[PDB]
Amino acid sequence: SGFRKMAFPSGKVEGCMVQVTCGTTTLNGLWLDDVVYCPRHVICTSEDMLNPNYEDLLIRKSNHNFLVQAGNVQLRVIGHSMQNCVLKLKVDTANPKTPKYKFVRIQPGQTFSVLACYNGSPSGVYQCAMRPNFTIKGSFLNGSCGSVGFNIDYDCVSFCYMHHMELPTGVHAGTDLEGNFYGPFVDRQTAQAAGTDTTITVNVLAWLYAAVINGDRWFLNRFTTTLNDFNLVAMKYNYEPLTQDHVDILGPLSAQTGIAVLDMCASLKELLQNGMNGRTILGSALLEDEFTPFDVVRQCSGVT
Ligand SMILES: *CCC(=O)N(c1cc(C(C)(C)C)[nH]n1)[C@@H](C(=O)Nc1c(C)cccc1CC)c1cccnc1
Repeated sequence: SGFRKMAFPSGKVEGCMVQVTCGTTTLNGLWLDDVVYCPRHVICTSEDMLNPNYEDLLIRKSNHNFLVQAGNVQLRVIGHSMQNCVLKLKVDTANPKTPKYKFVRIQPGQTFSVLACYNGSPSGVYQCAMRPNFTIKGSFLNGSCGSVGFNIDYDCVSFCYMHHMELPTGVHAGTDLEGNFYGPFVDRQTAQAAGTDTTITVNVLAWLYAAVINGDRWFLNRFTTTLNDFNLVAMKYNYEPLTQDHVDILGPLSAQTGIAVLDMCASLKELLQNGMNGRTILGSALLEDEFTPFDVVRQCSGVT
C-alpha cells in the first residue's frame, strides 16, 4: 500500500558517468562501450555562449585537448565527432560497467528518472515528466550538463535525455542521445520561449486510478460523460485532449478497479469545474500529471 514518486534504481547509470574537460569548461559525460557522449557546448568559453559557431570552434580542438576522467582513471581520446548537439569522443578503453542499453527519443507526457551529477559524480535521483511543451521542471545547478534521463526495462537501460541548459524562466531543456533537442531550443545563450504548457490528462486519470486502488474514493460521483463533452471542458482548463489510444492504455486500470474510463472522466470534469475544496488525493491538494498509466501499474503490481 501507499504511493510515491519513485525513481528507477540508478546503479547501472552510475557506472557510466564521467567528467569531461575541454579548456576550463567541465561537465558530465556518458561512457558506453568506447565512446563518451556529452553536450557539445563543452568546447565553448563564456565569450562564445551568446553566438557560438560550433563548426569553427570544433576545428580548433584536437583529440588531446579533451580530458575524460572516470573516478581516478584518465581515458585517452583517440577520435572525436559532433552529431547535432552532442559530441562523441572515441576512447581507447571500453567501459567494463557498460549496461544493456538503447537510445530512445520519448514523447511528451512520458516519465523518466534523472541522475543529477557534478564533475561526473552522482548527487541524486528523481522522476519527472517531459512537459507537452518539451521542457522539464528539473533540479539542476551549474555543471549538471550531461546528466541523463533513463528508464529501465528489466536489465535494459533506455537513455532518453541529456541535460543541456536552463531557460531564463528556470525550466530545463536537453537532447536525445543523438543530439536532437526536444522542443524548439538551440544551445545558445539567447532568450528562448517554451510554448504554453498543458496538463497531461491521461496521466491525471492514471493517478485517480492509483488513488481508488489505495483507498481514496471521495471524488467518485454518479455522473458519466461523452469523450467529446469531456474534451470541451479539458480545453478551457489547458488540459491535453483525450484520444481513443488514451482510453485503450487505461483499460487495465479500468478492469482492475471496475470503473469505466468515461466514469473516471466525469469525476475529473467535476474536479476541474469545482476544484478540490480543501480535500486531498494521495495527500496532494492538486491534480498530479507526472505518473503514466505504465507507472501506476508497475508501482501497484511490484515490477522489478
Ligand atoms: C553545463 C552548463 C551549465 O551549467 N549551464 C550552461 C548552458 C550554457 C549554454 C547552453 C548557453 C552554452 N551555458 N551554460 C547553465 C545554464 O544553462 N545557464 C543559464 C541559466 C541558469 C539561465 C539562463 C541562461 C543560461 C545560459 C545562457 C545551467 C544548466 C542547467 C542548470 N543550471 C544552470
